[PDB]
Amino acid sequence: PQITLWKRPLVTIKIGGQLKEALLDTGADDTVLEEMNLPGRWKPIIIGGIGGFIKVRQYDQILIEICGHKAIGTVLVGPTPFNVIGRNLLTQIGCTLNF
Amino acid sequence: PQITLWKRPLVTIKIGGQLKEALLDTGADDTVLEEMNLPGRWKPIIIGGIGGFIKVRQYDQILIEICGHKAIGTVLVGPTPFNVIGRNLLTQIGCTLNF
Ligand SMILES: CC(C)CN(C[C@@H](O)[C@H](Cc1ccccc1)NC(=O)O[C@H]1CO[C@H]2OCC[C@H]21)S(=O)(=O)c1ccc(N)cc1
Repeated sequence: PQITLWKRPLVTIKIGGQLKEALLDTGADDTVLEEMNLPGRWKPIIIGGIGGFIKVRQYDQILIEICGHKAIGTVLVGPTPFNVIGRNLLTQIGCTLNF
Repeated sequence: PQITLWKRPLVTIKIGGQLKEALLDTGADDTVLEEMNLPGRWKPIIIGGIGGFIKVRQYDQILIEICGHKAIGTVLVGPTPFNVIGRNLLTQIGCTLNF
């Protein structure tokens, strides 16, 4: 699908059997999601943006279905105000910016 | 132009006669730029992000030429770690996400 940016580019994602909504965020290097449980080993890491930094748990090689498109990659879990799908996963589904 | 997301979608902007590089940030409602003089009036405001909030000065109806495309809209000026072109201006140049 093509998506215009008049409204927030929100899409439905399915991860770990859960349904959620997330931003297609071209300004995000990595994918950050609200608090939730995921499988495997995770390591504590810290990410930052506008306003400061937060503490998240890094899960690697996590399967996600972003608007029906599958991708496996790193997923950070922590107190983010919004679920954002970063470039690490946007690349996997072949998303591009066009103007 | 189409733009892949394997590297940060940086583009050159011309604003107030100055040249700068900025992110095409679909996750950003509005445009936020590093400190700089913007001829005209403004009002103090506060935007929030991943890990906190910053104090920025709001300028309205500011001309920016993004990657050769002209647009006029609100531009926030403050201690942002990076210059990001938000949806308020991305819509003006007809930017879309495609996958
Ligand atoms: C909080 C988000 C929903 C929206 N943000 C834009 C987002 O793309 C920022 C834009 C951004 C980019 C670089 C530095 C600061 C902010 N990136 C970000 O927070 O990503 C973090 C997770 O992945 C990592 O990638 C870099 C930062 C980390 S934001 O910076 O807070 C923002 C909010 C409001 C406006 N008008 C403009 C920008």
